[PDB]
Amino acid sequence: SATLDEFIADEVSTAPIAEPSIGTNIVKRGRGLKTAAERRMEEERREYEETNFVRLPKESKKERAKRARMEGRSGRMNFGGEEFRELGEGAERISRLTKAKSSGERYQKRLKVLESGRGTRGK
Amino acid sequence: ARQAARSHDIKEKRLHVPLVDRLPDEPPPRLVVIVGPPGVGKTTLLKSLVRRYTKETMSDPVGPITVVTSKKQRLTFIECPNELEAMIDMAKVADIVLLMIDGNYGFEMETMEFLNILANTGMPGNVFGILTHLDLFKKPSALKDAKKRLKHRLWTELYQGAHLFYLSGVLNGRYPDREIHNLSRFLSVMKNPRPLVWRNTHPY
Amino acid sequence: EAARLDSELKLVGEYGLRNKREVWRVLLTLSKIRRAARILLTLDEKDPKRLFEGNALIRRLVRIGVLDESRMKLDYVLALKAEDFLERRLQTLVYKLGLAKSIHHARVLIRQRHIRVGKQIVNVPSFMVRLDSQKHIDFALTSPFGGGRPGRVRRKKAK
Amino acid sequence: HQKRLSAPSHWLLDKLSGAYAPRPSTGPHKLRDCMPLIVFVRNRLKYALNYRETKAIMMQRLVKVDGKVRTDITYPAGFMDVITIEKTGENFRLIYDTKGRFTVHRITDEEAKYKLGKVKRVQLGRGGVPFLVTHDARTIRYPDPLIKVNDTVKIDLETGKITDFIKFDTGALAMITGGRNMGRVGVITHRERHDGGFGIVHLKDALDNTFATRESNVFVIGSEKPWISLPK
RNA sequence: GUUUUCAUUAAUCAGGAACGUAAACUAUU
RNA sequence: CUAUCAACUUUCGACGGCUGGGUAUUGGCCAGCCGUGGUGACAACGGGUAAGGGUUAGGGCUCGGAGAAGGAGCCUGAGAAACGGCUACUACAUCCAAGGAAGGGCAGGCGCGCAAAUUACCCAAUCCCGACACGGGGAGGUAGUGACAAUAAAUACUGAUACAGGGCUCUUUCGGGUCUUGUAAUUGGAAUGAGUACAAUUUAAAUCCCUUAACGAGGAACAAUUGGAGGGCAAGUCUGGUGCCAGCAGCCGCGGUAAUUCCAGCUCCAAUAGCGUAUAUUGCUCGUAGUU
Ligand SMILES: Nc1nc2c(ncn2[C@@H]2O[C@H](COP(=O)(O)OP(=O)(O)OP(=O)(O)O)[C@@H](O)[C@H]2O)c(=O)[nH]1
Ligand SMILES: [Mg+2]
Repeated sequence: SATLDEFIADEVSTAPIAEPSIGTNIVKRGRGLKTAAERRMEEERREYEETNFVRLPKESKKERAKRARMEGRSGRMNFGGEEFRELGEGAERISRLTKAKSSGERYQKRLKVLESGRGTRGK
Repeated sequence: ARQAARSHDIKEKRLHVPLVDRLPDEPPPRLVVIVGPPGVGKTTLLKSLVRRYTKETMSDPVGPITVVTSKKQRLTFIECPNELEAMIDMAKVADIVLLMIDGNYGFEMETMEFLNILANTGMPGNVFGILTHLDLFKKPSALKDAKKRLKHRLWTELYQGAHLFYLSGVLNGRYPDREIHNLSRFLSVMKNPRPLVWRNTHPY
Repeated sequence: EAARLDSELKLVGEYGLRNKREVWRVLLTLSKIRRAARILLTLDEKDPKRLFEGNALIRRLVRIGVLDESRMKLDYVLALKAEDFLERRLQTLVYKLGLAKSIHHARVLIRQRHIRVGKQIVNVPSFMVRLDSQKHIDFALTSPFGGGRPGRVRRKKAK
Repeated sequence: HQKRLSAPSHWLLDKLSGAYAPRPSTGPHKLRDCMPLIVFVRNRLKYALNYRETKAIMMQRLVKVDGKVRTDITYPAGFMDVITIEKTGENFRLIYDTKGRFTVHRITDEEAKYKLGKVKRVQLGRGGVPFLVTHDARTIRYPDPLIKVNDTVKIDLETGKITDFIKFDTGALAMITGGRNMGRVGVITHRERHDGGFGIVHLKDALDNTFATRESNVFVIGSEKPWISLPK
């Protein structure tokens, strides 16, 4: 339903979407680009940091290897600023959701014509 | 099938040339030599090794020093002085070698000279690189960079993946006892020496 | 084969990439996108799957600036090319905007940290500049072309 | 020493409280139905930051639960226990929400002076005197002779005296404290006996949604009479 | 051939049973 | 999962009821007394050993017997038949003044004579145990190595001048096509990041990250590799033979090592911080079971 949600937010719902400034979604001198999901995750992480203003340890080996095995097993790719997905269970979810939401005058005209005779017998 | 290929390649790595052993049941003390450039503290390493081994604070240890290290085998240490005559003699007679390197200063002609003399006469049983003067560093980035490039150059010198230990400070004028303890852990449990034909044909 | 060799060399020279490794990387991502478009064409028209997925894919390609805004059809998504991706690369974009005299001048500028994309400087030239981000490519504020210090050799000449 | 995820999901911890989570100590409330005092201070209220900070705050006589000073860090305070903090002079009460999570409410002294506790049971104690067991593990000697099981009592909290009582009644409004429909404030409309174990009540909301909860999970709050200030 | 009957009794072959001086140019059509 | 498991139990009572003992309590759990059972073709019993649940768009997440040298017995305690102790036997091992005394686990290295990831730091945060705010934690985090992969990309960018007239290509070759190409030429510009590094920050203390003053490019260097194809050579060497030819080749030549500046850095192809190599490879008829 991800493409569906982006479609509603981009071509349906009447509200502007918050676009960040151009030079702020660059991670490490252009090496990658923060997608919208990782951008929101970074913003949530920064809000936690300011909540009780305790510093966080920059990501450890366990969580780093976990997100590494998830990107190794996933079917996404970040070509530019936007994310591309494989064409499997997401498209199937689109299909399932769409099927599930699909589930007295002509007598007067005839009398006038009949009362009036022909004008041209047959040229 | 690939298990059979791996097993065959391991056995073809296992084979050698059948040389004569000639080692008696009461084996003589194996020769540990300490070789380095002048002013790197081979005498101090000898002091701290013999203190870890026999608990004696030698004030001026000279000549060969015999130590028992197992119930079966015993070693003896000889520091090489800074003369190439002693270097060639002890090089042709050695069995395990501690090659000292002066850390930040990098490699030295004494080290490379001894390595090539050793490999030309006869490659001994064990060679270990020990690397000192690591307190003389100001940035640990420079420290680990020097350690990595020295380990690589030493590997290319003798072989891929040799043992290279690092000795940081000079605490009591002796060495870090934990550092020399793991060093002695490596040079304690030993294997029979490499049976070179010259040592196994002549009595020395 | 000589055809693949001369083709990869033409791409390298006219857009002065470093190696056919970079060329094959662009070819790989082009092939993956083109395969996804092929599967969406295997589906039939007016199916919701093809409709939504193809509209999403065309919108991504437009919003990164490869596909032209005029043609928005999956046949042209098939007709997308590695020449178009390399035109979207950052190094060729510096050379085309005219901050550089040549493509290799653009490459060495991007290496030694003179241009910026928007607010932060950019150290890599394989950056895929989006169409919204294309207009904000200028010299950084710490570069001697943009301002800041007069620079190293100018310093040694002023001494 | 359970993990943060295996900790109950209705006293909330974010994705940064570490892999661990405290376990509640032994006390009046049950283990699953508890909010510990450190989690109430530094995770929900954030009046401190660290375990040592909460240790110091709880070590000086600064946090009072149900009218009594509580010393240790992980004293359980599960449900409808007033928490008076005098340096801010605030009183906090623990209710649930429609989703089924702990919700803290701010109250002054007039409504903070009393508690509302559900009666667990009633018997005769030693000496031939009737005594009354709440769900707060509070025992009241010499009660009103009409207060049966599954009644509710307004408690003075200063002398522990039985100030008032509310009766289990069809046509009364309630709050749910368990089951798959936990935390759905609505009116009791029907009772089903099913003699032989696990009697049921049928409880609809104020807005036409019927569901079946069990009497043990049912917690009578008041016919209309919301004697505690529910959050608006 | 019949102005004759029984109406699947059929087909195939593991196993098995009866019969017993040589070679040397080669559903139709 | 199975009938190449149809009988099983009463072979440690198998099913009862009564009576007690012991257990915290119920109980053939055990002791007496008597009764006759109980299970099974709806799959008992046996055999094989290959020993999941919940959280639902998804994956993720969470939860899941026997022993501490060997039998045997005992002890504390709310919770143990603790392996913590003792007691005797057995099997080991150590000290000694030979009268005596105490004791048993895990981690590491070799395991060919030839090999390759630390014997790192702290309870700083989450959590636990205590007379207890202060004591103690082998969970936990921090650090180091790595070309096994994977990711990004440095080793240079741009002018001016002088001079030379050829550079390249092909089907078709003593033959075609096309026109600006070079130079070990001469000078000019700028840019700098690897590195060096004052600090400040980070943190238990440090590093890394972010900041950051000052340095930091002319080739003879801040020194790109791995393979393949091909040309040119002597007062040299070797081999064949109806003179000079041909072939293999050629660090090796008369002298000369502080001497030589030589094809002065020979040319082309491919990958390029990666690449190469080996091997595996990719007589006839009837007739039963059986079959149609
Ligand atoms: N800080 C520091 N000092 C060292 C280190 N190693 C050696 N030294 C000093 O350098 C000196 C070197 O002395 P030795 O090691 O005895 O030299 P040697 O070759 O063994 O014996 P000599 O023939 O006298 O030179 C020692 O006296 C130390 O004081 C080191 O690792 N760190
Ligand atoms: Mg010496």
